[PDB]
Amino acid sequence: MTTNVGDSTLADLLDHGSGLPFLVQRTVARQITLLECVGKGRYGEVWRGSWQGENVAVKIFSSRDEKSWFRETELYNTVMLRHENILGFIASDMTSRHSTQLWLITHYHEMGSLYDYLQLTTLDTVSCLRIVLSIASGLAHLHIEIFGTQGKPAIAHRDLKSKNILVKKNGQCCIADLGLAVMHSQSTNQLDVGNNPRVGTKRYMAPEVLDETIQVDCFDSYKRVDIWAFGLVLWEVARRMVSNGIVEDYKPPFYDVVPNDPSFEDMRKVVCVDQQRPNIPNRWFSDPTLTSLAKLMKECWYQNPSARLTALRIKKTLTKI
Amino acid sequence: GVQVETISPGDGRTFPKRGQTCVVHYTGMLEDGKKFDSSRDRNKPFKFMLGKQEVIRGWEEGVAQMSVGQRAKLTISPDYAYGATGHPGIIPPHATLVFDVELLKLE
Ligand SMILES: c1ccc2c(-c3coc4cc(-c5ccc(N6CCNCC6)cc5)cnc34)ccnc2c1
Ligand SMILES: [F-]
Repeated sequence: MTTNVGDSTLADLLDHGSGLPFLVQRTVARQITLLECVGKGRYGEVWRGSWQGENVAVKIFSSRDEKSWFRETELYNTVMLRHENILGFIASDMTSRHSTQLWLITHYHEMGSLYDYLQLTTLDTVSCLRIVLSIASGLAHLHIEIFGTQGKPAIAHRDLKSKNILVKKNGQCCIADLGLAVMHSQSTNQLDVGNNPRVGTKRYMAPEVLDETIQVDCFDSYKRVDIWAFGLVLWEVARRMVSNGIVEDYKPPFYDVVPNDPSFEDMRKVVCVDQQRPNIPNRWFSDPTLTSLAKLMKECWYQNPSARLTALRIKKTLTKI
Repeated sequence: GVQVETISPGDGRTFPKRGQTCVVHYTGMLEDGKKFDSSRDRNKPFKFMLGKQEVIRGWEEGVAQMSVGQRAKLTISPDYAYGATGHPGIIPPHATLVFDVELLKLE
């Protein structure tokens, strides 16, 4: 074998910020061998890489999205964010050759995003609850503030969607992409919004965002945007659960009323002017699991943001199902 | 560029060459004394290959002037370190760096 005495795995180097030690981040980054391109978009590219035979995910940002790479790198390096349902951060690096390249290295999840997973596979009661409860547990971990040295401030994602949720090998999910995140500390009540010209996904935008009525100086408003988007993700997942031999094809939220890559006015007319919500199929109430999920979606879609459930309330309900 | 202040001498004969792996113990500090990284705190030596650009330029040119067993003080200038961008959340822009590095062995 190619193993020599003193070789360390990634798990050994990570045991120590959320990822590797600072100087170790640069060494591991520039020893990664890119293998296959698994994503490409306005954000940049996502590559499956390899460090010492171990799979890793490498997000190579575009020059227009440098502020998202800054926020996610700053967040992961300053806040201890290690959780089963949050994407595991490994390292962040920048190179001045090939002009500049910005790299974010995370765990690699071969199943891909929840968006891709739901299009190929159907679910049962066990796999649906595992997916849905994991997202709630990761979102609740982000929203709740933990005190102490190993603690974390309250965090809101602000771009939660099935494409930003990865399916792990054990069937659970993890939340990714913290470039639009905001922070809040209860000790000083300060809100950290950041500096990023990136806008959220319009299809998942909450009503208070589309009519510009959201209270931008209140951290609770950003958490309730996540709950709205989470409810739409619940609607995507529950469609793929089989009950009585019936299942729905995968469809994005509002597939039947807006086109692909919708505009602000497309969403504002559907969500705000017409007050439309995704339709709940009637066959779901013949199944106790989808009945509980249907009840949770409607409680994420209240026009009044304060009426929506909390991420912690959703996890407790899913734990009892 | 990079200032090398010797703390304890090495053998004075074995200096790192291109391709060799440098096994070091280090403690990184800002010029205000704030420590941001230390291999000593975790009792795990740090390894890197000279000439592969796996560390900052000040580390390469600084460790290349040390002998095995030497403990040196490396004061790295921003242009030899992380420059104007730095590292978000660890290294501020235009940060002058102070490294307590001991070259343990070469492989
Ligand atoms: C947001 C979302 C993911 C990430 C990731 C990331 C971590 O792990 C990842 C795995 C994939 C992937 C997707 C599809 C397939 N395919 C699809 C077709 N069928 C076979 C599997 C494989 C891998 C993508 N991104 C990441 C890294 C950094 N920032 C992100 C921000
Ligand atoms: F999307």
